[PDB]
Amino acid sequence: KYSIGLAIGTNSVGWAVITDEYKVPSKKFKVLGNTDRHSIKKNLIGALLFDSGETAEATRLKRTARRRYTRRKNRICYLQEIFSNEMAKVDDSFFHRLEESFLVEEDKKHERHPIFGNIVDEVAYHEKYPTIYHLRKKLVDSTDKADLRLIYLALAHMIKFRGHFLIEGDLNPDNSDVDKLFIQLVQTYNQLFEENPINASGVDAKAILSARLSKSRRLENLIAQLPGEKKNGLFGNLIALSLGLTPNFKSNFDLAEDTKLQLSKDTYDDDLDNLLAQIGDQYADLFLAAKNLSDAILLSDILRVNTEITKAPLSASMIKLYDEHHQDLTLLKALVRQQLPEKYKEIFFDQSKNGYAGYIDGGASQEEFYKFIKPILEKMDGTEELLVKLNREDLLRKQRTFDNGIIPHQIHLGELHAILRRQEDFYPFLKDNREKIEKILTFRIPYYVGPLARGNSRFAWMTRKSEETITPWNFEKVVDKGASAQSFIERMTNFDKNLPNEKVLPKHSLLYEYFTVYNELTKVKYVTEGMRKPAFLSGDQKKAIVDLLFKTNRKVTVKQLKEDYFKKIECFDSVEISGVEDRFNASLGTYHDLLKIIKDKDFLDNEENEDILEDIVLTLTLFEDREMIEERLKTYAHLFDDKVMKQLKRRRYTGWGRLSRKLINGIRDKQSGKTILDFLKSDGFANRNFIQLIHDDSLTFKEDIQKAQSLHEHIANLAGSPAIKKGILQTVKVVDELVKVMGRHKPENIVIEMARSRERMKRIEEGIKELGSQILKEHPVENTQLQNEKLYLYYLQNGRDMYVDQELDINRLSDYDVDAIVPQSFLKDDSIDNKVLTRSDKNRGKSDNVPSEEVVKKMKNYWRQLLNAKLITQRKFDNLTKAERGGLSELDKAGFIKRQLVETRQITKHVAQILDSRMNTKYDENDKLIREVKVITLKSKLVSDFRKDFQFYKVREINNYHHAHDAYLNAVVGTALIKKYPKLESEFVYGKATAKYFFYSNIMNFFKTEITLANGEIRKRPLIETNGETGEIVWDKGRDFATVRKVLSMPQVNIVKKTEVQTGGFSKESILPKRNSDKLIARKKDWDPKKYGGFDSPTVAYSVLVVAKVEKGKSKKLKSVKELLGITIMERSSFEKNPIDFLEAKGYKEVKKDLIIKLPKYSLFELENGRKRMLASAGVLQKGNELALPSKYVNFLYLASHYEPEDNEQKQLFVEQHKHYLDEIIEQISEFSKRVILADANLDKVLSAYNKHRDKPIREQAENIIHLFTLTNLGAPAAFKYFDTTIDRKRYTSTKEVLDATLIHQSITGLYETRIDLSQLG
RNA sequence: AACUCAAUUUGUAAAAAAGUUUUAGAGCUAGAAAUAGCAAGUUAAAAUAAGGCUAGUCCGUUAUCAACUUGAAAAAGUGGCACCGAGUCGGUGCU
DNA sequence: CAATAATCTTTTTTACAAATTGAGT
DNA sequence: AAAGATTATTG
Repeated sequence: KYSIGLAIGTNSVGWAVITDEYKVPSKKFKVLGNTDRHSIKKNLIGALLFDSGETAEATRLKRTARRRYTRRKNRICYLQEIFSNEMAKVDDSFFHRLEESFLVEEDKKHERHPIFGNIVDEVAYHEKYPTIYHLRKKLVDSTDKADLRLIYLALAHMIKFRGHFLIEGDLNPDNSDVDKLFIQLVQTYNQLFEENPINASGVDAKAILSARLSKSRRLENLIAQLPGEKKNGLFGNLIALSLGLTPNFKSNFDLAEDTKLQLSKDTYDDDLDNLLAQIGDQYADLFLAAKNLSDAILLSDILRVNTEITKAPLSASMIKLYDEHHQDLTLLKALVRQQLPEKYKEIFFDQSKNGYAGYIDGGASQEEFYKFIKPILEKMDGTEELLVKLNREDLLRKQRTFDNGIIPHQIHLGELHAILRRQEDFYPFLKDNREKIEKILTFRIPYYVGPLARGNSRFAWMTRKSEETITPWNFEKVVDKGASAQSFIERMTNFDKNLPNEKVLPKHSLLYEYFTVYNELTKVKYVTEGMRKPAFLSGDQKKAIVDLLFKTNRKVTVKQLKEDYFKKIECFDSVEISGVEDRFNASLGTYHDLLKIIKDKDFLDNEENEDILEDIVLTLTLFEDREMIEERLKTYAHLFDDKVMKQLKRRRYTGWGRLSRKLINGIRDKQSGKTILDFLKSDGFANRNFIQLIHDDSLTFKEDIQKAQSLHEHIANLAGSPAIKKGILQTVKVVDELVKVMGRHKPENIVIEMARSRERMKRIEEGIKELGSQILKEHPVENTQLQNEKLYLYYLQNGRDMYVDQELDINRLSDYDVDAIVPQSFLKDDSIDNKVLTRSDKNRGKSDNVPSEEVVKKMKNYWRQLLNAKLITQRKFDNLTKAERGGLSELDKAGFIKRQLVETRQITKHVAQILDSRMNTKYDENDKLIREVKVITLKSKLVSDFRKDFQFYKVREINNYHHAHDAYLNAVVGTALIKKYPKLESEFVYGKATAKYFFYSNIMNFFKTEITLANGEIRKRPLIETNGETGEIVWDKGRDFATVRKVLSMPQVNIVKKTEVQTGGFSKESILPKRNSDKLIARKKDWDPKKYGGFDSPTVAYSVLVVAKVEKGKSKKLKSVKELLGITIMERSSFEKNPIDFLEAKGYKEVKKDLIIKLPKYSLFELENGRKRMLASAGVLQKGNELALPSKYVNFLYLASHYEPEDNEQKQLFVEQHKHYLDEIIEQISEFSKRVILADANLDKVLSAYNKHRDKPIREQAENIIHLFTLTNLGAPAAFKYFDTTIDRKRYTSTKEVLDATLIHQSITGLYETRIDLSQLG
């Protein structure tokens, strides 16, 4: 009889077998292979280590981007096919030259100048048009005919890099003068309000509305110049619209619901129509003048510089940039010549430095260029004008930059359209394809249709209603964007868990809301004078109340139910009502929504149209796109008014319920033949409801529901990080093997335990603008300094105290406290959602509770402001303010300390279910579950407190045994807990308030000998703990603390690192320039890396043992070899397909095919003196040994480093009394290193660095001695520091030695082993 | 088990802007030559996992993997127990 | 051969679905 | 976002 302990983690799984005396058994295990060893002894304890499981994210981003690349390529193909025939008459090789532009002249089949084909013309082109934008501008303004070649380039440039689709609608090319168009908004507005004009005299519109400021502040700055206007008044909200904000016009015109408008959304034109249909079209001209301002404000926000008008402002601006670059460089060159000759070569030549040379030809970012040039600019005169251009980031600008991410596609569309309109008179095929070409640029596959696949994509869902090849032009006529738009969502939505083949209804299904109202009503009871008993509402009464009350009001009150049904219908002068207090919770909200819209109660109440209304709601919840909703609702265009349809297309429902239609109003009761909703409408006098009906043995629902319905598959479908899903799956396989080790005798118990800058800035950055604090202007910042908690708080708090209405000085953060909102004595939560930065932690109030009612009544206003800006969370806000809602009650405080010991977590309970269902599988007579194995769950607090309480301290850095020790202690503490308190199986096994406080507080006291409670008392419970009901002995504090002490010291713990084939990217992604080296990899088959460059450093999927011959010398005489060869990820399938041919294509002859050994990463070899090594690749090794340090040096290292009860004399006694343990440890390390590590040069450094610091304090030495275990740790060599002496790593940069050693094939527990001696091969 | 709100984690789709790499933007004067002085520099094309077959405006980096036997695969099957002891596991006895 | 040092693809937006946890009901 | 394998250059 035995029990298994398990410690489940991201990178590890620890396990242990124990018996009823808490002892770890041992066994001798068969050993297989070709050695003489046929048996070996091992302890049934151990751990399993493995690299983290990765999420699918990076994999997805890479695939998403591949599609993007493929589609940009086709955009050009489309455009090249159009020019094809007509381009052939001008240049039968032009497109061929563009393709071949990458190849070197040695490999070019056509002339080497791509555009024209000679050199005199080509050199002349770049002089007239130094940039592609010079050509774009010219092809916009000029009226002369143009070379067909030059038309293509500009057009393809706009199509290749087409800009974003974040703004909807057209842009007007004329709307460009912000000053002019602003006066026209004012003039338009004053035409409407002649009584209260706006005087825009002397208001610099272009200055304020086109400044490089936030659009919020630009609004504020504008309004500031208009005495009279409110920021949220009509003109303010119109300027808000113009500036790209999203204002709300409800107060403006006194209207019902919020009517927000944003010019950039797909809905503005519909949402403006709905507002004009509410205030009158006398405002039509007013909202147009704002739209025209939005266009001109957008431009100024796009261009770094302003240009005298052109139909090509984007290009014209970059010409102004290149032009500005040329004159400022011409200036700076001659400027450095005449003031700093000792630098000109470092600045304009040395690509290794961050001057202008590294700026252009080197790899210097614009920021690095400015960070280098800025001091040099200050040192010289005639400069001040250029440092302005520097700090505005307009100094020597390139045109293709990171900033261009904001150019919307419309801008590129305008130029493309203009060019087409100039040259279509000369070139007829341009005229006929003007819309075709325009569609290549604007067309965008909708996110809801997805990959345009044809049945060979696990990612695609789209349906085709034709079958021809989809193009940007036939898209709407070949793709059923609508059916696929519905698939898009139905793939991901859930099914009814009661009927797992049925889709769940929308959250706003009328059937659902009916179902809810009745399920609430059927349990309402009434009595009054003359009734023996309370009474349910009969069928006739409920139906009456739903028609009478719920189908006229959205919320039905208890007042109405008494007065409008009971009094007016039932004559009941008075009545008492139970089953609903205050008001009903359910509502027919969707019914009232549609009634307020289509305005036909007969059409709503007639059950004939039930399916129509439900399809309307489905459409409104199944879709988000404007166009998609309209196309699906026009099915009801012959049924509803046009004004009705228009307001229908705007309503939107979000949400999906958990029940299906067939469930609520579909399945019957055979017997009675009525549905669940039928039952809810009338159920005799019983008046059952939903929960009682699905569980009612009297009624056939229960039978039919459980009449519905792999392992790794079952684990992949859990919710949780893929890292934990990896550990979980190995956890199960470990159990599955331990049972085989124990003779297929299932255990008694299984104890499981599961381990628990850029983002910070924008949180701050967003928060400060909602409050408009100048606080950053006052106190500048940096993204990397924000991982100092105190500093990060100072900004989240806006530099003000959380508990007193004073502010905080930034310079005295070390004196300010960081206080737990809920005290750590209840729940540990050292995160920002539970901490504040205050001048004194005493100003919260009593330390034993949440912030004082006083403090809330003083600070709630500020806290609310802090939440409005999203600088605290709602979680944080509720905790800050709980005082005014009762504070932490004495029973609440009991829940927090209970939660410290009972695993709440769902994922962990899913783990318990899988094991419990894998073990317990036999059933009994009455069809109940026979529980042979009890699965216990615990939180890490139990064992980690157990360690500290009983001198079993864990030091992680020493080795990996601690994962295995944690699993052992978990089996111990877990089975013992169920031993002493079997009544606690409810909270720990799968299947007056101060009582619960002191109980879970003194949960583990029965381990201790003498208990000291803080109320002044000694209470020594006896030497043997034993159950009250049960007679079974539980815990002999004499034997069993030594039984534990002995296990934790066993020097043999099965440490296994999971062997894994490496997958993922072929190599480092960096594209390196041409060198002469066999290590470069071609980017394309015909692209010689010696000529074109390529990739580098490929990831080895697995190494393989090659025992063959290779031609040696010029005589081609074969020389036997036993090498290890690395099979690249990219190389893998070619090798796997025909290994022998693969190996011969590398120069291997007479390959012994039978001896080819696949050696994945971390494959284990043991050599002399028990020295073990692991494969890191075909020519790198890892350390394979664990250092079995004796426990007494561990606890000493733990205590001598943790120099921070009165029982600490009993702990600090031990360090100074045992200061000799240092020199013992250093050689415990040394004796080990000289045996297995073999890092002679670095071992000296350790000895010479320990000896030098022996004078230092006992604590400084203990800590730094813990660093040294890095030299001895299993795995890959790493650097480490002693004091401040850095010791670089000794790496094992050859694999030759392992080929004559012993390969150790390891079971998941390590207990089963196959040992192969590799010197027996060859 | 319900509801509301909010955060978190996971999974999918559609987009944009960079970065890199080869080529094209005739470098000129001197000097036999290396070397020197000058002039320029901002742009473009193309590739962006090699590639694959199923040929799509699709797919190609997640999950899963000791050994041996059997399987297309998923996966199944394969290894005696007690005591004493403990530097990575030894030793002793039993069928 | 061993020591030593250098390198490592990045940023941004829209749309949706699911658990899951934590605080209010 | 480091880890740690690959690459190259130097003792």
